[PDB]
Amino acid sequence: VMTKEEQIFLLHRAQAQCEKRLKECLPEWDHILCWPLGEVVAVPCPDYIYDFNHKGHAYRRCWELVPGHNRTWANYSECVKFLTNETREREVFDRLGMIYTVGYSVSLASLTVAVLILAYFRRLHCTRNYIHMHLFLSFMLRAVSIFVKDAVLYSYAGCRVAVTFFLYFLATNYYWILVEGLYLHSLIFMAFFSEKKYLWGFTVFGWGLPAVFVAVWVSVRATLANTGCWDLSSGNKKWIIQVPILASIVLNFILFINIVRVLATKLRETTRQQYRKLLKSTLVLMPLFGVHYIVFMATPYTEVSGTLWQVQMHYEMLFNSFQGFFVAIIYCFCNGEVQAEIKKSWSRWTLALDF
Amino acid sequence: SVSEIQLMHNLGKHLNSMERVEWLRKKLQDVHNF
Amino acid sequence: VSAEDKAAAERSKMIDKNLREDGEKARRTLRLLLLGADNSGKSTIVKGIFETKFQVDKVNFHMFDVGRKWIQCFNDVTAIIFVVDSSDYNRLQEALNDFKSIWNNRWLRTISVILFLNKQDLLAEKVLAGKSKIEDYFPEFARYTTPEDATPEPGEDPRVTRAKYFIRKEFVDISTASGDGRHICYPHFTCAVDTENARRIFNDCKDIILQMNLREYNLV
Amino acid sequence: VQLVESGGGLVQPGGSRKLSCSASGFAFSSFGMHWVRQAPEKGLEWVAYISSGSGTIYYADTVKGRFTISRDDPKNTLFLQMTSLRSEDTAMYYCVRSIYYYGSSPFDFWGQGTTLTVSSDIVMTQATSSVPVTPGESVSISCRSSKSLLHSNGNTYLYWFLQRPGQSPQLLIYRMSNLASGVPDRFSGSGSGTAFTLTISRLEAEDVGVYYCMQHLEYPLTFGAGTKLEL
Amino acid sequence: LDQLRQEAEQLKNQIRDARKACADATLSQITNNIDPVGRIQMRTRRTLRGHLAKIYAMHWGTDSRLLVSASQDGKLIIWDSYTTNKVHAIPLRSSWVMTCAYAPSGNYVACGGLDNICSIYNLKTREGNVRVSRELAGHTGYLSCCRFLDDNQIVTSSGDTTCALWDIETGQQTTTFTGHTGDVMSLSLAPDTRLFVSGACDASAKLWDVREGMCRQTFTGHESDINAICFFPNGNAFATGSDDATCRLFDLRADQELMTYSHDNIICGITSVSFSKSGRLLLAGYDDFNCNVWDALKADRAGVLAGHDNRVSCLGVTDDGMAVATGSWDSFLKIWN
Amino acid sequence: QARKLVEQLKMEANIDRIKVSKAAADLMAYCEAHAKEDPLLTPVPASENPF
Ligand SMILES: *[C@@H]1O[C@H](CO)[C@@H](O[C@@H]2O[C@H](CO)[C@@H](O)[C@H](O)[C@H]2NC(C)=O)[C@H](O)[C@H]1NC(C)=O
Repeated sequence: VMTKEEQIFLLHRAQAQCEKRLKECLPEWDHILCWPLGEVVAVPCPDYIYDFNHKGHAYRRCWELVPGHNRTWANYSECVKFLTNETREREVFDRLGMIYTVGYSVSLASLTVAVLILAYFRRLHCTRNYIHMHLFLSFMLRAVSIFVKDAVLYSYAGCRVAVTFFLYFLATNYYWILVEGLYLHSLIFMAFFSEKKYLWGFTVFGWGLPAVFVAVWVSVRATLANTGCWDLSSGNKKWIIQVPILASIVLNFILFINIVRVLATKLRETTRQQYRKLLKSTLVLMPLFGVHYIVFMATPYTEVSGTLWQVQMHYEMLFNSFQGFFVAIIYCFCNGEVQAEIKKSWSRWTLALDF
Repeated sequence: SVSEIQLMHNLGKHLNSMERVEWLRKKLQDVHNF
Repeated sequence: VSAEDKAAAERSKMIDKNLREDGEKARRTLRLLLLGADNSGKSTIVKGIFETKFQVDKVNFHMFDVGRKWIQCFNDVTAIIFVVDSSDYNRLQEALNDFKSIWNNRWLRTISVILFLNKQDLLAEKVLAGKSKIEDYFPEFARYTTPEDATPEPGEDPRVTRAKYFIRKEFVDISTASGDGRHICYPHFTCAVDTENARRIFNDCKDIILQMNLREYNLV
Repeated sequence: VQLVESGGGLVQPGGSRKLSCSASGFAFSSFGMHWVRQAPEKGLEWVAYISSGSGTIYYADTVKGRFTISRDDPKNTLFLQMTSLRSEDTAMYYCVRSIYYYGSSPFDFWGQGTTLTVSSDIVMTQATSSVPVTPGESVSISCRSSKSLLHSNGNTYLYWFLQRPGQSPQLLIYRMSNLASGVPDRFSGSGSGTAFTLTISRLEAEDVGVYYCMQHLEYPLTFGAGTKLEL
Repeated sequence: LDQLRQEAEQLKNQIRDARKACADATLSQITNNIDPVGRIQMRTRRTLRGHLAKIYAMHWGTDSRLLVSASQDGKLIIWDSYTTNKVHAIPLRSSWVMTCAYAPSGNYVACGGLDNICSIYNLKTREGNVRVSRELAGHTGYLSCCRFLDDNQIVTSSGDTTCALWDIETGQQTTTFTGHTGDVMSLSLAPDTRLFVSGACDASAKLWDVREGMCRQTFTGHESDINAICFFPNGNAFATGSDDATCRLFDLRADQELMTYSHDNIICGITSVSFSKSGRLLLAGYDDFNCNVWDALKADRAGVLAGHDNRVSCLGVTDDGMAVATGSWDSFLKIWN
Repeated sequence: QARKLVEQLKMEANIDRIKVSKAAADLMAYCEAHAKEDPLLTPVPASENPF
């Protein structure tokens, strides 16, 4: 990182060196460059400015004055050719910030109600709903981690903890999303598979494994890159957290194809009436598997002003933040047994009103 | 790339380099004024 | 509390531990209810209550034969193996009526029936002899023809196949008259010598569990 | 129902010995076992206690730390390891079975003890150390307690044992009001808070010996002095 | 044979006419001027856990503190409901148990079901363990109910359309009761123990003299199977719960139905019925996962016991009327008061 | 057989019967007789209730 302090120091150093050279069209200082001695004078763009395109050059005319004014004329488009509109990049970032803030807000609100329903009703207490509760909690924690990391980074060990929780509770959600797909996979491809035994491994795998490579991240950051709040990439250190998450996305996609593939076979070995059923099954089953993640999982780090970056962030910040909303509705409120309990609970309360 | 992690690594870089950028814009503004 | 009551509570805790152990040991089994009538080989499918236990693919099945109030006892059972005799046609309508009664049974709305049609060898022999015609008992048979593209046979008589498919269709469309998809009739054939019956029951129970899971997930 | 006890013998002071009680005739695993000794000429004294499953174990402060009580349910045996024997540890030792659940009779069966010779607490007292009686008469034996043995659950924890000469104690009344099995209906018990009485109507032969009253509200289990009945 | 059928029809018509004239008024219009109960709000004071399958039968002991519970897991459990303790855990030989009973003395418990055998278990014996004392074989159908008369006399009802009286010491049928056309589903011994009533699947109830062995009366008011029968504490009436989704109170001195208990929203059958100590509250356990507290004199639902996640199978009362017990298919026994 | 059926019907017919009004009054009277001793109808004090 270069800063406003080192940058200013270099400029003054260049200016002082400029004066000494002058002490030895005439050269003059234009607050950036030292122009050298009826010709178009061309000079390389200043090499001590980090944000300047050093491949270009600045052009003058010998000095030529700007017509209609009393200011010297000079061309600097080449040096500033490869800059980016800071005000526009800030605007795009703010737009993305609002996209996920709304989405995680509704997703958090819905899943809080979903977890309580699966806990308050002992009728709905099976290995399936226990796995759902763990997933619903990982969604809520990931939403809360983003809020906490947002309120600390953008507003020391105090901020190193918020970033550490964010990278952990984010990894847990991507891994409990994987457990949902793995559970339904074995629930469809394993004959009478043991359910209580697997509940132990899923819970340790869903919450523990995320900590394994997040704890590795903290050790490396503290031993090699202990600077700032760790919120800035420090080279290839980011892949220790991201690569495991990107593995979760690919594997969940692989399982999603298998389930939809089998669901297609059954409807064929039982015609628009058959395609509508397969479409409905695929759509309800996508939010659980995070299928939308596969589109941009391989996207490298691209320019913030590029078109690929803009599509990625707007697409992902909308479908990542709203995934919790869909999962809470399709798999808690749209479950038949859940609705029966609400109706039975409502009927019992209705009987109480019958007093 | 995990978009959420990338957006933190990008927003940090933009806010971190904000100091240099604002300084240079004013200086580039004065160069043309000269 | 008193020392006597402390010892009593300790005894109750030991009893609770024993009950938990017994339940944990007994939770894994799958139950099945055997229904049928005489001259149907009902009790000659696998080799008070004539309960029997048999294992396939490391899965234990407990089949219960009783000898219709009491059916409520088998309300949370995996499946009902309803055996029928398709060799004698005079009582074939009685078997169809019994199948209708069991299929529409209020306590069995979610229990899939593994329907069995026994003594198909006798049925084929009767068809070949020609002494008795199913049309004499079911006139619609005379206006029935086997499906062209859905007759996988090992090389049997077309007449035998047509009659078998007619009886199977009568049973199946009694099953599907009103099922709502919550339970499925699984028809099969047995000749008192086909030892591949436990495999059929196991596959159908796996399918029933699969359908229950999919219904829980709304995939079906 | 048999509880045969082995051990005893001559022991030098400061040594150690192991007492055993083999049970045969009941579901040992469901019964809690007790040890009760008797000095050469004094009354009875509780020693130890082990509950079913070995979950709870208790000892007597007089012998706590040096005594150990264990049980082998598969072998149906009860063990009392003795350490640092004192001159006060010479006595006849008995093992007792007691199952605990609603409406049960603890201390139901005692056994023939073994003799050992070496070369605070709720207190119940018996004022009468000897009470001559005659056949056919009615005899009332009372024995009070330090505190009220009545409990919130409504049980008055008082037990009665009769020890005929050259014989083991046998239970007569449990919880101060309930008759035992095999005991003639002539015996009875009654009373109120801290005032406990045992009545015998139409006294007959084979009913001569020392009567001991015991409490079970809280450990240790303390015996009375012992009321001896003579002809 | 035709003459016999004509005589039978004439006798049935005579019975109907004679019992139709005795109906000067109706219990419903005789109890329209009384103080209605109100709301029988009963809370679950105890919940008994340990049964890991549907609870089918449960019977209180004579002391109103011990009770037996028989569930489809194949285990008879004796509960001390005061301290929710497990006094005994009795493993049954057959898990398809549909009835259980507690001897009045408390020394024995009876259980029966689909095996057509009423097993007797001695509780209060030396060796400190419950053991099988006597098994009562001879019934052709499944056992629906059973009740001790004393330490050596037990009446059972079977699905073979008969009821039997057994001497346990000899283990022999002293009397056989015949006349029911359908399966007999419940029996209730009279408070005096001289008589008992039984309801069957033929939608009829019959009163039987234990000593004589004949049918003193027969009742028919239902249009579906009668699943539960309970004697009124007075002993001069009874109540029957059927698949008709209604209960019906019959008398014995009048020989005809007196009351019917139904609700428009109630379409489920009546699994069980019992009476409070006063007999003023006919408590019924239905298949809709709750129990209704019918005013036996007004036939109105003055209360609901809604705490069971599945069908209520058994429903009994203590001998002192201090608590009620309900066992459901959710595998939990509950004490309400 | 029909003979046994007719015999049983005759036995059931040739019995004493009483008016249903009095029959129901018996149950009402007994309900009032045991009305004041059923805690399930009037809750007993919490101290007296075992549960
Ligand atoms: C850089 O982007 C900013 C906005 O992100 C531009 O300023 C805005 O321009 C729009 C019209 O294009 C106006 O409606 C806004 O009012 C402007 N914002 C402000 C704060 O003035 C700016 O012109 C861009 N600069 C370049 C060189 O492209």
